[PDB]
Amino acid sequence: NDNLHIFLVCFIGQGVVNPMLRLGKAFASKGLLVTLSAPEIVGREIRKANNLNDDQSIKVGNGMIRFEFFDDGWESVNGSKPFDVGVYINHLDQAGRQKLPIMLKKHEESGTPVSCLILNPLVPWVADVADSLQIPCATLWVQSCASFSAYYHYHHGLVPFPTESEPEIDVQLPGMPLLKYDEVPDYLHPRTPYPFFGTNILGQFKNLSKNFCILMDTFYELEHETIDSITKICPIKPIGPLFKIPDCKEWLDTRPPSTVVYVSVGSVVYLKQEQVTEMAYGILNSEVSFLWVLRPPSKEPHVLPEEFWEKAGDRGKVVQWSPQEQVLAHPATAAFLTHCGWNSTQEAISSGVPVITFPQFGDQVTNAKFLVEEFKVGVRLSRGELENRIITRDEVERALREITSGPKAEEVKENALKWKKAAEETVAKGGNSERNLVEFIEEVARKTGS
Repeated sequence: NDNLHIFLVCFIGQGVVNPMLRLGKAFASKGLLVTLSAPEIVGREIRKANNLNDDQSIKVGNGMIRFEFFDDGWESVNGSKPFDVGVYINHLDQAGRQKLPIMLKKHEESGTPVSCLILNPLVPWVADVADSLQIPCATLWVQSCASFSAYYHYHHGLVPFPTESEPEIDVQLPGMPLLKYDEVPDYLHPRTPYPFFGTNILGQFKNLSKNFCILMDTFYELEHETIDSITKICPIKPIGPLFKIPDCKEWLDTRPPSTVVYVSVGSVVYLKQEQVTEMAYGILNSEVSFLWVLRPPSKEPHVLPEEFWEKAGDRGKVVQWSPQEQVLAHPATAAFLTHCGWNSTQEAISSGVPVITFPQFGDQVTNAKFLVEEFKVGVRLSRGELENRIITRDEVERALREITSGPKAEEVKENALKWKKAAEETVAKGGNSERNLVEFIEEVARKTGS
């Protein structure tokens, strides 16, 4: 697979960059030439997060990933204004239609012509450029297949969704459990504060059929009923869990196995002080052992109760940052109170750690449904920010208690074990996800020699 050049185009944001980077390593391990391109406005963040070589590359086992940071024109256009992602995505669309063909032509000249373009739903113009340059392209879907099917059926108007006239109706999609109005990815709900986030993702479905493949970071055993339904309409290939393809640590090493509740919701939201207070007292009144990642005041205080520090004793630890993948694989970790982002969901499923669902917005509310009612590894704490209420300390203590001892805690712990074995199996040699990855590479090879 030497002659094969996979060229990935990131949007802005850890939620897109890390899945794309992980996929790029999946291709680099297999011996392909891989280029990860990303807008320069996130260029210094990406370049510090992984040390680039003197050719701006990283080693990935046998292969390597070259990094390519392109000018979106943004600083010159935007001046002193604050960053507005809605303005930015539409600007990057216009810029990238002109920039990408230029980067593609450069790779022809370097003797490394691009074999396949891989985009994501936030840069769907990449497929239009691919189409006019006769270059194959796939898109990486970075949410669940359940979330894919919701946006797909919304965009095509195939089933009624909550509207302004009818805001709390259920939605029944093919191959899926019934979705309550507030379990649809809620950027699609009329009440969302973020209608533009919905419009950006729906942007992918205007020209989705220009992609010969839709790679997805899930695996077949996790969503088999939805996959077996949607693949009759869309060329979806599950290739995940992507992250499993081949201070905090020293404090957990001293806890007994399966006793620490890992609490981290702040990677997508800054909570109100009032909610932080109820979380802190629920953590104390539950008496469980905990590791709490508490977002710092970016300089709303996130102050903890006076008693909290004395009452937490040796059982607790509060930190500013944590290596989430390391914590979730640690023996001491017993449960994950999470915002249920799709990456967090996949990491808990694949690490064998039951969850307490604290979703905030977007697909988090859909993932939370599946974690509790479908994957059956979760205890429900909230229904999302659209509910627009503070989760009280008593509800917080109930979730912590329900996940750590009793029949519900035993059912979710053993279900989490089954999911962990399934997720390991699907990326090992012979697994469904690893075979989809080999087949994807074979499909690109057949298009290169055509």
